[PDB]
Amino acid sequence: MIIEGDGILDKRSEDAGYDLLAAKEIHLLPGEVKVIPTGVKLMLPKGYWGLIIGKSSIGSKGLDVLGGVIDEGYRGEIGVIMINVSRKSITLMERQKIAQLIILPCKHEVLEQGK
Amino acid sequence: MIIEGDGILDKRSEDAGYDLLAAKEIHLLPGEVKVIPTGVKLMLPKGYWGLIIGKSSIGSKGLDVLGGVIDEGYRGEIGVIMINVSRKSITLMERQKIAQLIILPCKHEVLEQGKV
Amino acid sequence: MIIEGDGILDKRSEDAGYDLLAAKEIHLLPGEVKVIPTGVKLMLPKGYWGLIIGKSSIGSKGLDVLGGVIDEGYRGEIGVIMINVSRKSITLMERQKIAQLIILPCKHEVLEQGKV
Repeated sequence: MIIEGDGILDKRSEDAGYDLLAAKEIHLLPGEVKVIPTGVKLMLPKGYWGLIIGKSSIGSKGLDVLGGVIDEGYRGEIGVIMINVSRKSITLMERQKIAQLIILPCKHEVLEQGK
Repeated sequence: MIIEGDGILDKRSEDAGYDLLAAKEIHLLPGEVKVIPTGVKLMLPKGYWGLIIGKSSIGSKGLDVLGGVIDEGYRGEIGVIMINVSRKSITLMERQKIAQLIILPCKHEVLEQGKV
Repeated sequence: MIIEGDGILDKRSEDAGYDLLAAKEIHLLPGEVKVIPTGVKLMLPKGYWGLIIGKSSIGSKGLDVLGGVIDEGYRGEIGVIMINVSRKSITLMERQKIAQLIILPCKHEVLEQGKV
Protein backbone atom coordinates (compact mmCIF):
# COMPACT_ATOMS: atom_id res chain seq x y z
CA MET A 1 0.00 0.00 0.00
CA ILE A 2 0.91 3.66 -0.48
CA ILE A 3 2.39 5.69 2.35
CA GLU A 4 3.86 9.12 2.83
CA GLY A 5 6.41 9.86 5.51
CA ASP A 6 8.91 7.55 7.15
CA GLY A 7 7.43 6.86 10.60
CA ILE A 8 6.18 3.38 9.63
CA LEU A 9 8.05 0.09 9.13
CA ASP A 10 7.49 -2.87 6.80
CA LYS A 11 6.48 -6.03 8.70
CA ARG A 12 7.13 -9.79 8.46
CA SER A 13 4.45 -11.93 6.79
CA GLU A 14 3.75 -13.63 10.12
CA ASP A 15 3.43 -10.30 11.95
CA ALA A 16 -0.05 -8.79 12.30
CA GLY A 17 0.83 -5.09 12.16
CA TYR A 18 3.27 -2.37 11.17
CA ASP A 19 5.29 -0.57 13.83
CA LEU A 20 4.48 3.14 14.22
CA LEU A 21 7.28 5.54 15.23
CA ALA A 22 7.19 8.79 17.21
CA ALA A 23 7.92 11.71 14.86
CA LYS A 24 9.78 13.59 17.58
CA GLU A 25 10.75 13.52 21.22
CA ILE A 26 7.82 13.68 23.60
CA HIS A 27 7.61 14.29 27.33
CA LEU A 28 4.47 13.12 29.11
CA LEU A 29 3.68 14.52 32.54
CA PRO A 30 2.06 12.22 35.12
CA GLY A 31 -1.49 11.36 34.01
CA GLU A 32 -1.10 13.32 30.80
CA VAL A 33 -2.96 12.33 27.65
CA LYS A 34 -1.26 13.28 24.42
CA VAL A 35 -1.69 12.74 20.68
CA ILE A 36 1.67 11.56 19.36
CA PRO A 37 2.54 12.44 15.75
CA THR A 38 3.95 9.78 13.46
CA GLY A 39 4.38 11.93 10.38
CA VAL A 40 2.94 9.28 8.09
CA LYS A 41 -0.11 9.41 5.83
CA LEU A 42 -1.71 6.27 4.42
CA MET A 43 -3.78 5.17 1.48
CA LEU A 44 -5.72 2.14 2.68
CA PRO A 45 -6.93 -0.54 0.30
CA LYS A 46 -10.67 -0.14 -0.36
CA GLY A 47 -12.74 -2.22 2.05
CA TYR A 48 -10.17 -1.96 4.82
CA TRP A 49 -9.45 0.20 7.85
CA GLY A 50 -6.49 0.49 10.20
CA LEU A 51 -6.61 -0.43 13.86
CA ILE A 52 -4.09 1.35 16.06
CA ILE A 53 -3.01 -0.61 19.11
CA GLY A 54 -0.22 -0.68 21.67
CA LYS A 55 3.00 -2.67 21.63
CA SER A 56 3.75 -4.68 24.77
CA SER A 57 7.16 -3.04 24.74
CA ILE A 58 5.80 0.38 25.66
CA GLY A 59 2.75 -0.87 27.53
CA SER A 60 5.18 -2.26 30.08
CA LYS A 61 6.58 1.25 30.63
CA GLY A 62 3.31 2.51 32.09
CA LEU A 63 1.90 4.04 28.90
CA ASP A 64 -1.54 3.04 27.68
CA VAL A 65 -2.23 3.57 24.00
CA LEU A 66 -5.94 4.20 23.48
CA GLY A 67 -7.59 2.34 20.60
CA GLY A 68 -7.41 4.23 17.35
CA VAL A 69 -9.37 3.91 14.13
CA ILE A 70 -7.91 4.90 10.75
CA ASP A 71 -10.75 5.14 8.23
CA GLU A 72 -10.37 4.02 4.65
CA GLY A 73 -11.12 7.63 3.77
CA TYR A 74 -8.72 9.26 6.25
CA ARG A 75 -5.83 10.94 4.42
CA GLY A 76 -4.43 13.07 7.23
CA GLU A 77 -1.32 12.25 9.22
CA ILE A 78 -1.60 9.49 11.82
CA GLY A 79 -1.50 10.35 15.48
CA VAL A 80 -1.48 7.94 18.41
CA ILE A 81 -3.39 8.86 21.54
CA MET A 82 -1.30 8.00 24.56
CA ILE A 83 -1.84 8.36 28.31
CA ASN A 84 0.79 8.21 31.04
CA VAL A 85 -0.88 6.40 33.94
CA SER A 86 2.20 6.37 36.20
CA ARG A 87 3.16 8.98 38.80
CA LYS A 88 6.33 10.27 37.12
CA SER A 89 7.18 11.96 33.83
CA ILE A 90 8.00 9.76 30.87
CA THR A 91 9.97 10.59 27.74
CA LEU A 92 9.68 9.03 24.30
CA MET A 93 12.60 9.45 21.96
CA GLU A 94 12.26 10.48 18.36
CA ARG A 95 11.63 7.47 16.10
CA GLN A 96 10.97 5.22 19.06
CA LYS A 97 8.38 2.49 18.38
CA ILE A 98 5.10 3.49 20.03
CA ALA A 99 2.30 1.50 18.44
CA GLN A 100 1.25 -1.04 15.83
CA LEU A 101 -1.01 -0.48 12.79
CA ILE A 102 -3.13 -3.44 11.71
CA ILE A 103 -5.16 -3.57 8.53
CA LEU A 104 -8.53 -5.23 8.90
CA PRO A 105 -11.53 -5.73 6.64
CA CYS A 106 -14.50 -3.45 7.24
CA LYS A 107 -18.10 -4.30 6.34
CA HIS A 108 -20.55 -1.67 5.15
CA GLU A 109 -24.29 -2.04 5.43
CA VAL A 110 -27.27 0.28 5.45
CA LEU A 111 -29.29 0.86 8.62
CA GLU A 112 -32.94 -0.12 8.54
CA GLN A 113 -35.17 0.95 11.39
CA GLY A 114 -36.91 -2.35 12.14
CA LYS A 115 -37.77 -4.36 15.25
CA MET B 1 -28.51 -4.38 9.20
CA ILE B 2 -31.66 -4.00 11.29
CA ILE B 3 -31.72 -1.50 14.12
CA GLU B 4 -34.07 -0.22 16.80
CA GLY B 5 -33.50 3.14 18.48
CA ASP B 6 -31.62 6.27 17.44
CA GLY B 7 -28.34 6.30 19.33
CA ILE B 8 -26.45 5.26 16.19
CA LEU B 9 -25.87 7.09 12.92
CA ASP B 10 -25.37 5.75 9.42
CA LYS B 11 -21.93 5.94 7.80
CA ARG B 12 -20.21 6.48 4.47
CA SER B 13 -18.68 3.57 2.61
CA GLU B 14 -15.29 5.10 3.47
CA ASP B 15 -16.21 5.22 7.16
CA ALA B 16 -14.99 2.16 9.04
CA GLY B 17 -17.70 2.35 11.70
CA TYR B 18 -21.03 3.79 12.82
CA ASP B 19 -21.13 6.51 15.46
CA LEU B 20 -22.77 5.74 18.80
CA LEU B 21 -24.45 8.54 20.74
CA ALA B 22 -25.02 8.83 24.48
CA ALA B 23 -28.68 8.46 25.47
CA LYS B 24 -28.26 10.68 28.51
CA GLU B 25 -25.96 13.06 30.33
CA ILE B 26 -23.17 11.19 32.10
CA HIS B 27 -20.73 12.52 34.69
CA LEU B 28 -17.50 10.61 35.32
CA LEU B 29 -15.15 11.20 38.22
CA PRO B 30 -11.44 10.37 37.78
CA GLY B 31 -11.00 6.60 37.82
CA GLU B 32 -14.75 6.01 37.68
CA VAL B 33 -16.38 3.47 35.39
CA LYS B 34 -19.92 3.75 34.07
CA VAL B 35 -21.94 2.07 31.36
CA ILE B 36 -23.36 4.63 28.97
CA PRO B 37 -26.67 3.62 27.41
CA THR B 38 -27.10 4.23 23.69
CA GLY B 39 -30.74 3.21 23.56
CA VAL B 40 -30.11 0.94 20.61
CA LYS B 41 -30.51 -2.74 19.82
CA LEU B 42 -29.35 -4.32 16.59
CA MET B 43 -29.30 -7.52 14.60
CA LEU B 44 -25.79 -8.31 13.53
CA PRO B 45 -25.65 -10.00 10.12
CA LYS B 46 -24.60 -13.66 10.24
CA GLY B 47 -20.91 -14.36 10.60
CA TYR B 48 -20.09 -10.95 12.07
CA TRP B 49 -19.67 -9.35 15.48
CA GLY B 50 -19.30 -5.73 16.47
CA LEU B 51 -16.31 -4.00 18.03
CA ILE B 52 -16.85 -0.79 19.97
CA ILE B 53 -13.97 1.74 19.96
CA GLY B 54 -13.88 5.29 21.26
CA LYS B 55 -13.64 8.32 18.99
CA SER B 56 -10.47 10.40 18.91
CA SER B 57 -12.34 13.32 20.46
CA ILE B 58 -13.14 11.47 23.68
CA GLY B 59 -10.01 9.33 23.84
CA SER B 60 -8.04 12.56 23.58
CA LYS B 61 -9.73 13.57 26.82
CA GLY B 62 -8.82 10.53 28.89
CA LEU B 63 -11.85 8.33 28.25
CA ASP B 64 -11.44 4.70 27.24
CA VAL B 65 -13.79 1.91 26.21
CA LEU B 66 -13.76 -1.34 28.21
CA GLY B 67 -14.94 -4.64 26.71
CA GLY B 68 -16.42 -3.28 23.49
CA VAL B 69 -17.34 -6.68 22.10
CA ILE B 70 -20.87 -7.12 20.78
CA ASP B 71 -21.57 -10.81 20.17
CA GLU B 72 -23.37 -11.88 17.02
CA GLY B 73 -25.83 -13.52 19.40
CA TYR B 74 -26.71 -10.47 21.52
CA ARG B 75 -29.97 -8.50 21.44
CA GLY B 76 -30.13 -6.21 24.48
CA GLU B 77 -29.68 -2.43 24.54
CA ILE B 78 -26.14 -1.62 23.49
CA GLY B 79 -24.29 -0.04 26.38
CA VAL B 80 -20.78 1.36 26.29
CA ILE B 81 -18.45 0.63 29.22
CA MET B 82 -16.51 3.86 29.67
CA ILE B 83 -13.65 4.62 31.98
CA ASN B 84 -12.24 7.98 32.88
CA VAL B 85 -8.50 7.45 33.14
CA SER B 86 -7.74 11.16 33.27
CA ARG B 87 -7.02 13.05 36.53
CA LYS B 88 -10.22 15.07 36.45
CA SER B 89 -13.97 14.64 36.12
CA ILE B 90 -15.71 14.91 32.78
CA THR B 91 -19.30 15.28 31.61
CA LEU B 92 -20.59 13.63 28.43
CA MET B 93 -23.75 15.28 27.11
CA GLU B 94 -26.96 13.84 25.81
CA ARG B 95 -26.60 12.66 22.22
CA GLN B 96 -22.88 13.49 22.20
CA LYS B 97 -20.90 11.10 20.00
CA ILE B 98 -18.94 8.67 22.19
CA ALA B 99 -17.77 5.65 20.19
CA GLN B 100 -17.91 3.75 16.92
CA LEU B 101 -19.28 0.32 16.06
CA ILE B 102 -17.19 -1.59 13.53
CA ILE B 103 -18.54 -4.76 12.00
CA LEU B 104 -15.93 -7.48 11.74
CA PRO B 105 -16.19 -11.14 10.64
CA CYS B 106 -16.40 -13.99 13.12
CA LYS B 107 -13.98 -16.90 13.07
CA HIS B 108 -15.05 -20.06 14.88
CA GLU B 109 -12.51 -22.83 15.56
CA VAL B 110 -12.72 -25.87 17.79
CA LEU B 111 -10.15 -25.99 20.54
CA GLU B 112 -8.03 -29.15 20.21
CA GLN B 113 -5.53 -30.18 22.87
CA GLY B 114 -2.31 -30.86 21.01
CA LYS B 115 1.37 -30.12 20.52
CA VAL B 116 2.29 -26.56 19.62
CA MET C 1 -6.97 -24.99 16.17
CA ILE C 2 -4.29 -26.68 18.25
CA ILE C 3 -3.69 -25.43 21.79
CA GLU C 4 -1.53 -26.35 24.77
CA GLY C 5 -2.76 -25.46 28.24
CA ASP C 6 -5.87 -25.18 30.38
CA GLY C 7 -6.31 -21.43 30.48
CA ILE C 8 -8.72 -21.12 27.52
CA LEU C 9 -12.36 -22.20 27.05
CA ASP C 10 -14.33 -23.38 24.05
CA LYS C 11 -16.89 -20.83 22.89
CA ARG C 12 -20.38 -20.90 21.36
CA SER C 13 -20.59 -20.00 17.65
CA GLU C 14 -22.44 -16.85 18.73
CA ASP C 15 -19.47 -15.81 20.89
CA ALA C 16 -16.94 -13.63 19.12
CA GLY C 17 -14.13 -14.94 21.27
CA TYR C 18 -12.71 -17.34 23.81
CA ASP C 19 -12.31 -16.55 27.50
CA LEU C 20 -8.75 -16.46 28.85
CA LEU C 21 -8.00 -17.44 32.48
CA ALA C 22 -5.31 -16.29 34.89
CA ALA C 23 -2.85 -19.19 35.17
CA LYS C 24 -2.07 -18.37 38.79
CA GLU C 25 -2.55 -16.04 41.71
CA ILE C 26 -0.97 -12.70 40.87
CA HIS C 27 -0.33 -9.88 43.30
CA LEU C 28 -0.14 -6.34 41.91
CA LEU C 29 1.16 -3.58 44.18
CA PRO C 30 -0.23 -0.03 43.68
CA GLY C 31 1.03 1.36 40.37
CA GLU C 32 2.73 -1.88 39.30
CA VAL C 33 2.65 -3.10 35.68
CA LYS C 34 2.53 -6.88 35.29
CA VAL C 35 2.15 -9.67 32.75
CA ILE C 36 -0.59 -12.06 33.80
CA PRO C 37 0.21 -15.60 32.58
CA THR C 38 -2.54 -17.72 31.03
CA GLY C 39 -0.45 -20.81 30.46
CA VAL C 40 -1.73 -21.31 26.93
CA LYS C 41 0.01 -21.66 23.59
CA LEU C 42 -1.83 -21.34 20.31
CA MET C 43 -1.26 -22.34 16.74
CA LEU C 44 -3.33 -19.67 15.00
CA PRO C 45 -4.68 -20.59 11.59
CA LYS C 46 -2.78 -19.21 8.60
CA GLY C 47 -3.65 -15.60 7.79
CA TYR C 48 -5.16 -14.77 11.18
CA TRP C 49 -3.98 -13.11 14.39
CA GLY C 50 -5.37 -12.91 17.91
CA LEU C 51 -6.85 -9.86 19.53
CA ILE C 52 -6.92 -9.75 23.32
CA ILE C 53 -9.58 -7.61 25.00
CA GLY C 54 -9.75 -7.33 28.76
CA LYS C 55 -12.87 -8.37 30.64
CA SER C 56 -14.91 -5.32 31.68
CA SER C 57 -15.37 -6.65 35.23
CA ILE C 58 -11.65 -6.42 35.97
CA GLY C 59 -11.18 -3.02 34.32
CA SER C 60 -13.82 -1.79 36.72
CA LYS C 61 -11.87 -3.25 39.61
CA GLY C 62 -8.84 -0.96 39.53
CA LEU C 63 -6.81 -2.65 36.80
CA ASP C 64 -6.01 -1.33 33.37
CA VAL C 65 -5.82 -4.22 30.90
CA LEU C 66 -3.76 -3.37 27.84
CA GLY C 67 -5.01 -4.53 24.48
CA GLY C 68 -2.66 -7.16 23.10
CA VAL C 69 -1.84 -8.72 19.76
CA ILE C 70 -0.95 -12.37 19.20
CA ASP C 71 0.88 -12.72 15.85
CA GLU C 72 0.28 -15.65 13.54
CA GLY C 73 3.89 -16.69 14.01
CA TYR C 74 3.83 -16.30 17.80
CA ARG C 75 4.26 -19.67 19.50
CA GLY C 76 5.04 -18.57 23.09
CA GLU C 77 2.77 -18.64 26.16
CA ILE C 78 0.00 -16.04 26.08
CA GLY C 79 0.34 -13.27 28.63
CA VAL C 80 -1.91 -10.31 29.40
CA ILE C 81 -0.41 -7.02 30.49
CA MET C 82 -2.13 -5.05 33.24
CA ILE C 83 -1.42 -1.95 35.33
CA ASN C 84 -2.75 -1.44 38.85
CA VAL C 85 -4.24 2.05 38.71
CA SER C 86 -5.53 2.02 42.28
CA ARG C 87 -4.01 3.07 45.60
CA LYS C 88 -4.19 -0.48 46.98
CA SER C 89 -2.79 -3.92 46.22
CA ILE C 90 -4.94 -6.16 44.00
CA THR C 91 -4.82 -9.93 43.79
CA LEU C 92 -5.90 -11.92 40.79
CA MET C 93 -6.75 -15.52 41.53
CA GLU C 94 -5.89 -18.67 39.68
CA ARG C 95 -8.41 -19.60 36.98
CA GLN C 96 -10.13 -16.21 37.13
CA LYS C 97 -11.38 -14.85 33.75
CA ILE C 98 -9.23 -11.90 32.67
CA ALA C 99 -9.89 -11.42 28.95
CA GLN C 100 -11.17 -12.66 25.60
CA LEU C 101 -9.22 -13.87 22.57
CA ILE C 102 -10.71 -12.96 19.19
CA ILE C 103 -9.43 -14.46 15.94
CA LEU C 104 -9.30 -11.97 13.07
CA PRO C 105 -7.90 -11.91 9.51
CA CYS C 106 -4.66 -10.09 8.83
CA LYS C 107 -3.62 -8.22 5.68
CA HIS C 108 -0.01 -8.25 4.45
CA GLU C 109 1.50 -5.82 1.93
CA VAL C 110 4.84 -4.20 1.14
CA LEU C 111 4.90 -0.51 2.03
CA GLU C 112 5.37 1.80 -0.96
CA GLN C 113 6.47 5.42 -0.78
CA GLY C 114 4.02 7.37 -2.93
CA LYS C 115 1.68 10.34 -2.82
CA VAL C 116 -1.58 10.10 -0.84
